[PDB]
Amino acid sequence: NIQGITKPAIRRLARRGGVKRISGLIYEETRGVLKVFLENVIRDAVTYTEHAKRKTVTAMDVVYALKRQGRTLYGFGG
Amino acid sequence: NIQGITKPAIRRLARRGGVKRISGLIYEETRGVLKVFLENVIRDAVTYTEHAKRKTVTAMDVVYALKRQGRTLYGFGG
Amino acid sequence: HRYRPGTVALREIRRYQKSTELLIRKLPFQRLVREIAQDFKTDLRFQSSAVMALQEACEAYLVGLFEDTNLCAIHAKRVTIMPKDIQLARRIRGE
Amino acid sequence: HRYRPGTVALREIRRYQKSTELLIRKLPFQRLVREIAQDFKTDLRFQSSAVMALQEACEAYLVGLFEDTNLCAIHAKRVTIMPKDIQLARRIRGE
Amino acid sequence: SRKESYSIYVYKVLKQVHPDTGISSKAMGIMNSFVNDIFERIAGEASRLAHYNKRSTITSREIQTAVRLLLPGELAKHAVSEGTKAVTKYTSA
Amino acid sequence: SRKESYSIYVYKVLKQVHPDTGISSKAMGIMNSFVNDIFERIAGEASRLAHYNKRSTITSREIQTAVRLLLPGELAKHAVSEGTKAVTKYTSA
Amino acid sequence: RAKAKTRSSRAGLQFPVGRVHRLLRKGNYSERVGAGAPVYLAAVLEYLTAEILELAGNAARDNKKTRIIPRHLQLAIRNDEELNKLLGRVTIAQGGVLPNIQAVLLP
Amino acid sequence: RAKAKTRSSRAGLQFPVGRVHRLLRKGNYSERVGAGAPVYLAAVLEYLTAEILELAGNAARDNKKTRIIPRHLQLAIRNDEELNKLLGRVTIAQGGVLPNIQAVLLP
DNA sequence: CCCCAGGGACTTGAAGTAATAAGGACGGAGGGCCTCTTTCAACATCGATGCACGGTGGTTAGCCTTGGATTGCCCTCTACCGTGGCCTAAGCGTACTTAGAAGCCCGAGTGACGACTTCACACGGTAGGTGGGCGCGCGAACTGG
DNA sequence: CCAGTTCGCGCGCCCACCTACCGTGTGAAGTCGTCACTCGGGCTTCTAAGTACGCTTAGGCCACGGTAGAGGGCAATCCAAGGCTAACCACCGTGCATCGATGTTGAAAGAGGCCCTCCGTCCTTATTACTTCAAGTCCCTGGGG
Repeated sequence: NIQGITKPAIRRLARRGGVKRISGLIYEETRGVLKVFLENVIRDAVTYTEHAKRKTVTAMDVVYALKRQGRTLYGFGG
Repeated sequence: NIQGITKPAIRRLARRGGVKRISGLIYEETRGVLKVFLENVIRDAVTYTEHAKRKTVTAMDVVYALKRQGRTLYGFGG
Repeated sequence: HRYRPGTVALREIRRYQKSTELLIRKLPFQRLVREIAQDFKTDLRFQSSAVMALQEACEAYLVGLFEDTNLCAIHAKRVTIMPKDIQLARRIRGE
Repeated sequence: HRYRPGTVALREIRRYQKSTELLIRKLPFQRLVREIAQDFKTDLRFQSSAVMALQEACEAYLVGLFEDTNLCAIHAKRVTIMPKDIQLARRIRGE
Repeated sequence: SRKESYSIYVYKVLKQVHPDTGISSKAMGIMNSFVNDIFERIAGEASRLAHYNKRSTITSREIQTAVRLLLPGELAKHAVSEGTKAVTKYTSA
Repeated sequence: SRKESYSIYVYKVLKQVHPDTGISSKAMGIMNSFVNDIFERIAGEASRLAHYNKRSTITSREIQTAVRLLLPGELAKHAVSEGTKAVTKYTSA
Repeated sequence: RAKAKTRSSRAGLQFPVGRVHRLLRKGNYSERVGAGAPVYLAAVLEYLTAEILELAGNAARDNKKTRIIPRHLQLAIRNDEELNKLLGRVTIAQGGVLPNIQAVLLP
Repeated sequence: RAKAKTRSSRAGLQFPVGRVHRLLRKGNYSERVGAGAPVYLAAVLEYLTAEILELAGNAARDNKKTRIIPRHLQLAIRNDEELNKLLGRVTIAQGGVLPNIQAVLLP
């Protein structure tokens, strides 16, 4: 499923970042980087979920998880 | 007063940073960076002092200024 | 008519920097979330808005990284970002 | 006897990386502290330990910057740090 | 279940500065998060300031001091002015 | 004026792990800052958890989740074990 | 009795003074909250929202649009030196980025 | 009555449970504090202190020293990934840095 | 620079749907009262911050010779670009199934609280241990030949 | 390597002063006991989260020839470091004068807990106009000649 972040998708993200040319090895590095980031955020969001005695991760939980990692998110209710 | 940060002193700091060879333009650059850095910390530490209606900046005041800027300092009472 | 290598690249920057839609396919991202979440707790559900919140953060984070990575590449008098550039960006940020 | 350029420099790194004393002259540094603080409020006094705290943070902070600057410098296949390297390092740190 | 927000207040202020400009539901969500976000910093910072001085009451002084620490440059100057003007009028009802 | 600190407790812990090793007054100060720092983080994070879950009581659950959130990797695992063991013994007096 | 006059109206503010006061008491910030604290706090939030909103509405007019969407807010925050510094570490959902191309990549 | 037995001893801890409880109740963290919270919190804090000290004492021993100084603490903290991550943005006064020379600069 | 052209911006004309204006409700502000206490201000007390002076070297400021670092030219080649072909499934419609999110009700297990008490802790005090200045000879990495 | 040396540095020789152990009072931590009340548990219902399963473009995956950016080699030129000197002032140590950190105490300015009253703000609805997509036109920058 990690391959679902397709090569064209990674290219499009880089273009938004102002990247003009992309080396052929970048795609594998980005996938690895994304894996690390996602694990951290999801870990915290799931941790909050267990504390709330809930079985469904809510957007607010993610927002809280993002705040503690210094990646405050605006737009999902706080 | 900024000239008191002499060339050897700036060099020694760079040596601690693992720098092997240093360009002649670093000394002027470093002074500017330090001044900015110092202004922010002193600004906050002085601000704390004025709120307490005190006339002497204490060690605690400096540590707090550092904490809120993400530079927690250990060894001086917090 | 054939555009010279690089001409189309500048056009994509302008188009994607002008647009705001999410650029990673939704379903692939959703499948990714569920596989990762499985390792922490089984049969974990996610509000549709929860997945959206993750994607917004993830894209913004990656955009931020590619921007910093580019500066590193440009710094080395290159225009191509390479794995060594990403590593540097991450190292400086403290990751 | 004349050591070739670089031999003594590496010797200084090892010596200074093992030691912990403060490397900026104390009096000149204090005057700077007082001079900068003078612009915000007059007749401002400073506890002696307060000046030491500022000095420790500044030296520690500056050393940290030089380490990241070096990584940027190496990235450009150079061994000499230059102002553009500090600028790059600081930009990436978000300052 | 009724869930409090700043929506009504955000809309009033918008109509004062830009009478003909609206706001999308998404943008409203952003504004609520922003107001709460700044609110936490101000309220949270005032607490440490209050705590440092062994005081149990947070007064306008702490808010003023907290504001000076957080708002950068001219933002602080104008924000402090606005609060003081408002509070002054308030004490005279 | 008496100034509270964790010095005695820091010394006790040191004497268990290194009976023949001392610590300087400066190093002792470091530990005090450390203890307070970790305390604040846990206590501050614990407050958010309670507030997020609309519970006015801070209990074992909040600290347990707080530790799982703050402490990285195995530090949390072992710390959580220690806390659980201590509470269990305490509840049985 | 006399007609009830809201604390918000006495201070000439649009933000809810009473709610902020209750929120401070129930926000676990301090044991007590002075009568001047909520008024001052409310005015500051109002001013800042006005500032951000004012700059964002202007950006909207430049784009010939009459309704604010996340895009306009991102422009306002990143295009303003003072507000950008305050909101450095914030991610605006559906905001996109500022048009910025490194000079070395241009033809 | 019976001899006063500290809550720390009842839980087998060296850290002051009684003191931690007072700090929680008066630290503006929550309205109420559960009976296990100060105990639980104190136990975690004690364990973490032990961890650093254990690693620091080892570093001290390696230098033929009998007193831990800030230098030794820096070595212990930076050499442990987990402790380093937890205390990443912390500066130890009089700590110095880890001996580290970039490979490309070596002769 | 030109001709030919390939893409995006601009400008109506139809849909449509989210903004939003308008009405009913309740619980959350607001006025009002009596009440507990936090804190301004007064006055008091002494530590420690500022200032000064005389040395006393250690450490800087500046210069000279230098050879190794920088960098610009050059080739070169091979690692991505852009276009095309071609197939897969993501986006969405529509619908159904149902797990648990969320809520209402309840009590008893829980913590706030007060009164009282006592010994764990911190401040003053004492006396040795650890380690730094002084001083020296041993470990060996480096560099001109 | 040969050969010489500078640096690094470990090992003492004291002294000394930084810290471990000791003596004392107390205030806050411990215990009993009362009582208010929070949230874990039982039960219920509706949402939307998952699921299925079809369609239809639309975009991803592969191939392919090429081209320009990345990269290695070379040389000149140039500029920070090693070594030398004269000299500056950072710091030790002492000493004093005096501000304000710091503490205490009175009482009143302030904020609370509770209570009755009112209306501001939120849920709900219906209606737009501003947005949105499609097409058609026009500007304009781009690349081989």
